Amino acid sequence: KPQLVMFTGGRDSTLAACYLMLQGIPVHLWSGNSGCSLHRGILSHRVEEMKNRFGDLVVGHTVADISGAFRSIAIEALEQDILKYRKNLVLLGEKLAIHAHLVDFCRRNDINTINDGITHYQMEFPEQRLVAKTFLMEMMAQYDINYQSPVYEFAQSADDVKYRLLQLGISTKSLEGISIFADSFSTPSDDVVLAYLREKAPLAHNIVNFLAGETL
Amino acid sequence: VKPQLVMFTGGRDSTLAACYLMLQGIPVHLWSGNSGCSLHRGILSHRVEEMKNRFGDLVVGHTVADISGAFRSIAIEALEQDILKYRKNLVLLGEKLAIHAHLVDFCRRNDINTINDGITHYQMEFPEQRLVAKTFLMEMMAQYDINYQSPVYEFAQSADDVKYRLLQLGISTKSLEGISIFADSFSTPSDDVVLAYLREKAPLAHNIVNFLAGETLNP
Amino acid sequence: VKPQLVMFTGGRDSTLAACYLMLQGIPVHLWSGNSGCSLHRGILSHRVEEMKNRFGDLVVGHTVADISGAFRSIAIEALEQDILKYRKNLVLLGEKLAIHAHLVDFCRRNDINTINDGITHYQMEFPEQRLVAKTFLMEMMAQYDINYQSPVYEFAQSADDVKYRLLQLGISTKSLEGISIFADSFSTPSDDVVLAYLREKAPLAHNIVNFLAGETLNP
Amino acid sequence: KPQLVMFTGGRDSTLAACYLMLQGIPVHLWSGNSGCSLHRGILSHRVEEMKNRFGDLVVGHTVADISGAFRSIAIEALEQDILKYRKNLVLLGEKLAIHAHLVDFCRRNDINTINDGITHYQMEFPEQRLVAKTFLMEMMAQYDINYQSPVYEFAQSADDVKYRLLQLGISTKSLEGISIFADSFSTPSDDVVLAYLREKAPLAHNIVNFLAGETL
Amino acid sequence: SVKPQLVMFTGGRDSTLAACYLMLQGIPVHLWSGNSGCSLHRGILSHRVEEMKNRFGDLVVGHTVADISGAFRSIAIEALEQDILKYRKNLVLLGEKLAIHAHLVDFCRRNDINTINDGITHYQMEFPEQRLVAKTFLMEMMAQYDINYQSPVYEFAQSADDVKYRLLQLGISTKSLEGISIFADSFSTPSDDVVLAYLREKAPLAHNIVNFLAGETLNPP
Amino acid sequence: SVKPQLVMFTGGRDSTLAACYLMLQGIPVHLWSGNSGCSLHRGILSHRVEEMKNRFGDLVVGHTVADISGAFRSIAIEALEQDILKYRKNLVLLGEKLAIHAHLVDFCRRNDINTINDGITHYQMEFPEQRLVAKTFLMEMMAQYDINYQSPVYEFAQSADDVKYRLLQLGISTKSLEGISIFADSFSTPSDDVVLAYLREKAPLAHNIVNFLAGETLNPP
Amino acid sequence: SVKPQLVMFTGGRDSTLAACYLMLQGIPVHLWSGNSGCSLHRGILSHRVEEMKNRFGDLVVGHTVADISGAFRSIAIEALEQDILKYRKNLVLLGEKLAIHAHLVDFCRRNDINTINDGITHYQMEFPEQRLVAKTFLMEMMAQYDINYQSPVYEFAQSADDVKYRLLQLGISTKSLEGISIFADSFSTPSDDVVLAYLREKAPLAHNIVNFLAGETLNP
Ligand SMILES: Nc1ncnc2c1ncn2[C@@H]1O[C@H](COP(=O)(O)OP(=O)(O)OP(=O)(O)O)[C@@H](O)[C@H]1O
Ligand SMILES: Nc1ncnc2c1ncn2[C@@H]1O[C@H](COP(=O)(O)OP(=O)(O)OP(=O)(O)O)[C@@H](O)[C@H]1O
Ligand SMILES: Nc1ncnc2c1ncn2[C@@H]1O[C@H](COP(=O)(O)OP(=O)(O)OP(=O)(O)O)[C@@H](O)[C@H]1O
Ligand SMILES: Nc1ncnc2c1ncn2[C@@H]1O[C@H](COP(=O)(O)OP(=O)(O)OP(=O)(O)O)[C@@H](O)[C@H]1O
Ligand SMILES: Nc1ncnc2c1ncn2[C@@H]1O[C@H](COP(=O)(O)OP(=O)(O)OP(=O)(O)O)[C@@H](O)[C@H]1O
Ligand SMILES: Nc1ncnc2c1ncn2[C@@H]1O[C@H](COP(=O)(O)OP(=O)(O)OP(=O)(O)O)[C@@H](O)[C@H]1O
Ligand SMILES: Nc1ncnc2c1ncn2[C@@H]1O[C@H](COP(=O)(O)OP(=O)(O)OP(=O)(O)O)[C@@H](O)[C@H]1O
Repeated sequence: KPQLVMFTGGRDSTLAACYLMLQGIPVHLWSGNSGCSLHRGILSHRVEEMKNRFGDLVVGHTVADISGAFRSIAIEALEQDILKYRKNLVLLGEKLAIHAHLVDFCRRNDINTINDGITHYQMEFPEQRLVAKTFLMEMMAQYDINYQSPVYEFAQSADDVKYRLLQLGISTKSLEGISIFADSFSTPSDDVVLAYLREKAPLAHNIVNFLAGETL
Repeated sequence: VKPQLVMFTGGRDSTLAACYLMLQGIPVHLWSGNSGCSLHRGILSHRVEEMKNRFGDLVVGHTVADISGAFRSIAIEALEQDILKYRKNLVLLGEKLAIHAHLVDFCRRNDINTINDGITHYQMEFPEQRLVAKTFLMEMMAQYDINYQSPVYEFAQSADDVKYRLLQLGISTKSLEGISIFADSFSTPSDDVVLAYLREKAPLAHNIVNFLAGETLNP
Repeated sequence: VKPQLVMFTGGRDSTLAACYLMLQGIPVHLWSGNSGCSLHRGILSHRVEEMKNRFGDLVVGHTVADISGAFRSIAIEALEQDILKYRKNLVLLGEKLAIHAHLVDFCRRNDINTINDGITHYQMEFPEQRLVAKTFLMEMMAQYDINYQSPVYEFAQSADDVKYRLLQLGISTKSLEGISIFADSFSTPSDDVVLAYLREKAPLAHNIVNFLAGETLNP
Repeated sequence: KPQLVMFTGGRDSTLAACYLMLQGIPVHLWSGNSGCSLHRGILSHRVEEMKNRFGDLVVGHTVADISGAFRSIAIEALEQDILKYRKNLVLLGEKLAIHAHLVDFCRRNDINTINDGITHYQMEFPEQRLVAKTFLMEMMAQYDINYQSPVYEFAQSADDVKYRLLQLGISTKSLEGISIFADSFSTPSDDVVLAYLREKAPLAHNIVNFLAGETL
Repeated sequence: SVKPQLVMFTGGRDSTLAACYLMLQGIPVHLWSGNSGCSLHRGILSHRVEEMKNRFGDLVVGHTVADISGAFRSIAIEALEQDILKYRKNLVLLGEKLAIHAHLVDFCRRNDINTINDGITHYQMEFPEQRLVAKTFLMEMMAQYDINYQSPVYEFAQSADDVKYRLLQLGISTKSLEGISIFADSFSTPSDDVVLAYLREKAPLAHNIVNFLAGETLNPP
Repeated sequence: SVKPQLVMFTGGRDSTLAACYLMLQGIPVHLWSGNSGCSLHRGILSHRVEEMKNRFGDLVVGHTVADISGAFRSIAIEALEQDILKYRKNLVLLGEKLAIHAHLVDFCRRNDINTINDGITHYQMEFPEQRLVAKTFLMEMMAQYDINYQSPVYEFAQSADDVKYRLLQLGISTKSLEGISIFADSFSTPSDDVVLAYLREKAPLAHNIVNFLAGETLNPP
Repeated sequence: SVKPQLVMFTGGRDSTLAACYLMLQGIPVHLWSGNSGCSLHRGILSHRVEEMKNRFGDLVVGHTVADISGAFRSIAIEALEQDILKYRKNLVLLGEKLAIHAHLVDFCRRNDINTINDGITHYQMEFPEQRLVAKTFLMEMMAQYDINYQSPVYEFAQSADDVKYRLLQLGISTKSLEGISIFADSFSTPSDDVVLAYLREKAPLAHNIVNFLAGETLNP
């Protein structure tokens, strides 16, 4: 019954968690700390709001250190990555790293649905494009994991997410940390997003294998 | 005996409705909707204590529900348009619709199928207390198999009637409620206008019911 | 160095205004007006703690003032009439007038004669942030020998400008404020209409100043 | 500097206290318990509201047992009083009793101004009429005491008092006990109000003398 | 072990002796005290209650202090002008007894009690509440709800000294340790005819209150 | 008793020895640690600090841990795409040092300190931050604000073993007990010319931040 | 579930990763640390241990710190002048490993453990104890007592950066959080032949100590 939600504290992943819980689906909130987030403290205010409105349906909050996988995939070869694609795709790497950790986490805790707060209105960002959602859906499916985005189609604008949150008696603010990498990049082409993901998939599967104790 | 809900503000009329039900041995879940624009509501919980004191276990509980979101959606978000159109400030009618939306969800999630309020004959000047609105919101709740009753409507010919019955229960005669900032911010609308507004906003309210039940995200 | 007041919501613009003053060694009394219709304001005090952490004694204090009464008097009591007349929902302009009334009384009672806000060029779409209203309320406060300054008005060409300066102070970039339920409940009024409204309500506001000073009870 | 306010917790005496404190005049709040008030507990909520908004300007709250003077003046000879005036004027008696106690209290605590919340809009009630205010002003003046009603002229309706209270961030409700004698009477003529006061003045001056240790 | 009965208990010598005499017989008592809203200096009651738990233990099954100010006002105070102009007498303290009896009907029904006892005394028949015309009226009233209203010290107490010395033999104080009504000494002696006409004029309001307290109606008499 | 100086202190062996050598001379030190927002596993720092209070007592006058994430981002991260495309090298950790120096100008001015010291070492000149072209540039920068920037172990530390064994003679651990930048091992060796062009391109932004922190302007560079 | 194995654990990156990789496979580990009496600044070990209990839970079945100063002195120090004059090389740190292995035989027998693991790495070597000739000698020694001696990260560690970054992926610190020996950096590279003659000269002492620890003899 319980499913995982990739939960940052921001409005989009909050609404995704909340909508699932409204349906009677318990959620394990999963927060990945990639090592470069500033002022993350406000997250726990958001978590309290949700335990207050949904009770037992919030089954868990995990904060996971994913700095090592993030660094391996996105930072270690930054000079090469940027010279090649002429774009700073660290935050796309970060999502790959998340997904790698979630494979291990799901296997080790008997979870086979994962959910995030990707939104149609934020397609400007690499990690939130159909080409990357499709790539990662396929990736997770290879390990029998269902990857859903329960607010993707509904969220045509930020105002859409804001007002439903408000109807749940939850705050409209994004109560998350910010990446230091925020606003450190221009928009990449779809083709480049997908070539990057495919360039880093080997590293990511490798890390999955490592975390499972299978290899290297 | 199966608990019923009382829409409870702390004022004398909803207090007496709760109390009369409990005198009959019917347990009550007191339900208070906070629409986000109430001033000085602290005194509510004094009233609740008086009632646990007088009736014990028959007060199964008190829920204070944040309905600011639905209230804003229905009554405030389009306030300019709403007022320019109907030439009357119907926010407090909207707020009742918002309450009703939340009560559908609340009743379904806590297995409650009778709701009661403190509507009174002596206060029919206000839209939420007029037959046309009461009948509308009564049909609305019937559509979800919820019975909406007004146990002190007929009896309360004046405020003094409610006051002195409360006094016979050893409870205070004062209205111990917060006040809407929107109180007395409006002139009297026609019945026809009350009903056109309710009908204009019903879609939004049913939609919110569906959202709260987790059946949709869309409008 | 003589303390000044900052009209402080918790949002990035008023935060940066406070912070810039304190960087200069000017102590600030943070002043927050609660008009009674704000949702989810708890996060304000997180922002205040960040600021005491970063600047210490230069934060002489934080006042959270209930201005629901003046707000209702000026903006809500006659909402039907106000909207039908000007064909625009100017409650949030009223709320600023209410703030200004209270600040006159507060400044006089705490020996403060400079007030500062976080008005920003990038947000002039909203009435309270337009030259015509700022100039009006600036004259208003001058009539009581109070200097009303906007220390980040010129600098803030975009939100990103304010965000990154805050970040350089080790403070969060988020707007950690409650939201008015009246936010985004209105279309854009003409300057002429903004000014006619302010002028229509000035009597009420000066009257309230006089009441708060204990000089009259009458209107 | 400090003056006394006859304070019940209701809107009228609250506003009177508050208006005086806005002027920088400290107030000693004085509450007379005449022995027949129901559900008086809510008074202390009102007192807290005022200490919160005005601080040191609230110099005192005295709750005084005036049941004995009340009984002596208003109740002891109720059968005669009612047969004579064909009106139940207990609550007028009660005010006389208050004033008697206040003479003693003022003398013993160096206070020479007293204030109440009498209002123009409530002239239907005996104790709140010019004929009784004038009678009691004269009575208090005989002991060098100034009796003022700072909200009398301003309060043309209840809405007038309500909205100024609200501008002070105080509640609009009357947070007082009710006399059991509430609504137990019809309206008396001015002539009857004044004849009653004059019939009971001897008893009241006598009680003043008793409280001062001068007599009987 | 016998079925508990209720005693209308003020703390005074008369209701104290009535309670005590019942407990001497092995009848447990639920002490019931009506606060009608106008009582001064009632704190001394609990000293008397302690004396009684000390002397009789578990036979004292309960002390209930009931706020009956609302029914009192309704019956006795609300229409005081009219009541006094009509009967030329101040019968509030008679009203107060009617109010008590109304509450006792509800209380008895809700706590499975069918005998009530008071400390009415022959020597105090000058007071309206303790006259046979009133006692008889209230016995009838309570009987209509299958309640037995007894006055176990009425016949015995020819003078105050009679009650005092029996109390003293139980190691209990002879004093009346009760609050005083503010209405004490506020009334002259009424005729029997007037006592009964008043009770009859107020019976509708009393039955009505009984019905309200039982949750049977909200409409007024 | 001598005027306290500041040491840029990470917990590693080099900045530890620089602090220690100053304190051996009777110079008190204010340890200053910049948290640039991207450091992993920094908890072990405070073990090193305790070793140093243990060994030198009151000469350790302070430890300040400063959040410099904002200036770091502004200088090094905000324009990372452009920066890397231009210099064909990842110079974030050089930016980070500029950011530190900007904050130290403000900190020195606000705490009456006019000597700053670091643990730059000859053996680590492969890193941009520890090259003479950068050291010289920053000495000039700090001198413009009457601040003396010294590197008291630069000349001595020909190898890591040199620093290790001196530490050991003070009864202090030889290990680097610092957090690691996530940017560790994320960069190849840049030319001196490129190091200096970067510092010169970012100097405007650094002086601008100094001015902001001093409360002199809010306008951007 | 799976049968616990022992890891020779110093707190350094290589033995930490060896422990961790075993636990990733679901194999519980008993961490075993030998204190030979001449280690400086070893306090930081217990920080590393806490990181691992945090990351793997019950899979960390114990940490044993054994005082092996007695056996160390017996084998490596007592006859230091003779040993050095003879082999013209300071092989104390080789002796130290022999002493470790002696204690591990006794420990394994007394706690029902039959696999021991270390953090030897292909990239490092250079050091006598990590040389094939000594590794093979000690594998033979422990085989004589039915003990399996494995090196689970020998191949898999490609460089030091490779061990660092795997540790980082587990949310563990990259640092070597171990003490240093005072005998560090105090030796001239010895020949293979000399390493093996020393081991063979000291094996009698080591087997003797095993027997003593088992309570089988007092004599030499
Ligand atoms: N650090 C993280 N840990 C867990 N899940 C994350 C993390 N970062 C992003 N996600 C998931 O991926 C989605 C992509 O969000 P992104 O980082 O683009 O910011 P966003 O769209 O503003 O999301 P949100 O409002 O939920 O923070 C999030 O909605 C969340 O479900
Ligand atoms: N915010 C609310 N929460 C819960 N119930 C409410 C609320 N507002 C109104 N109601 C219900 O609707 C009834 C009618 O309310 P209305 O404001 O029209 O009259 P009222 O005299 O103020 O009621 P009351 O005496 O109960 O305060 C109330 O008695 C109550 O049962
Ligand atoms: N309720 C209030 N209390 C105190 N000051 C206020 C309040 N509302 C507005 N102000 C002042 O007026 C300024 C302009 O407010 P406005 O709502 O127009 O913009 P804003 O972007 O929301 O401001 P902020 O970023 O400070 O929240 C604020 O920055 C603040 O200085
Ligand atoms: N028990 C009392 N103790 C002290 N002052 C009293 C008392 N009762 C009345 N007063 C004073 O006399 C005035 C007459 O008030 P009254 O009893 O007629 O009720 P009211 O007009 O509703 O007043 P309020 O709202 O202040 O209770 C009060 O405003 C107060 O100043
Ligand atoms: N408030 C009350 N609560 C309970 N019982 C009461 C109350 N008032 C009167 N009674 C009962 O009715 C009787 C009436 O007594 P009454 O008031 O005439 O004075 P009393 O005879 O002096 O009282 P007491 O019994 O205390 O000596 C009491 O003896 C008691 O049994
Ligand atoms: N975050 C920081 N806070 C304070 N000082 C710092 C910081 N980063 C570097 N420094 C200073 O600048 C020098 C640069 O050192 P670098 O980053 O090249 O690594 P390192 O030489 O291994 O560091 P360490 O001195 O810790 O051994 C440090 O020795 C220290 O004096
Ligand atoms: N005293 C000891 N106690 C326990 N195990 C030890 C001890 N000395 C060595 N080992 C084990 O045998 C290996 C021998 O390698 P050595 O300690 O000489 O260098 P290293 O590989 O750098 O050490 P580390 O694994 O601690 O980083 C260690 O890695 C560890 O697995």
